[PDB]
Amino acid sequence: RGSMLLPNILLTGTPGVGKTTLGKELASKSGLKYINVGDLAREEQLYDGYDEEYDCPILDEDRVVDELDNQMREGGVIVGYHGCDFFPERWFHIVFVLRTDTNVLYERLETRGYNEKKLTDNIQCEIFQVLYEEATASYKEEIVHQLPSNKPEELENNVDQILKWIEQWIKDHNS
Ligand SMILES: Nc1ncnc2c1ncn2[C@@H]1O[C@H](COP(=O)(O)OP(=O)(O)O)[C@@H](O)[C@H]1O
Repeated sequence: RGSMLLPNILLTGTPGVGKTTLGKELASKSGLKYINVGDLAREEQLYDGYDEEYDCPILDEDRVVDELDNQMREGGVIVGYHGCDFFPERWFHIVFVLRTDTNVLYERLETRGYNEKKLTDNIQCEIFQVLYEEATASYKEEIVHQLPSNKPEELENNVDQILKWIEQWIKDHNS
């Protein structure tokens, strides 16, 4: 019922940690909408510049924000991306940074067929905790949380914890 106020959630962390697997499952089991920012920019061609080095077009951050702004004002969206400093702070009610042990994350990305230089850049992003610090610099510390994401059983505990959070938030914000 388009009579209920619904929350917005950010899922962030290094490529490989489990963001899209977790977001699709939360969407199926809550009725909220999951948007993968990478897939959105491909579908709507939201790019400015090309990367010869990595062989890929470069994300246009301001056109991403314009494209999503009205949907975000209406509520009930889960957003997934490997960055977060350029999103409006007002968009999110809670932020989760997914974390994966370096040994486990290395094997996930190798099987996806990343080359040597791509492997190294992402493994260093995780061991230096880059996305965790970006989140704490951009949102209030009490709404930012780290989630372990190394095995099926952790995926299952994350789904259960976030589904319960969503049910309690809806009760508190529809008196
Ligand atoms: N908790 C988990 N346990 C084991 N494998 C996982 C877990 N979460 C995700 N994966 C797997 O890791 C790989 C990358 O997950 P994905 O959703 O594509 O990462 P991201 O969206 O952050 O780049 C996929 O093969 C997926 O099945």
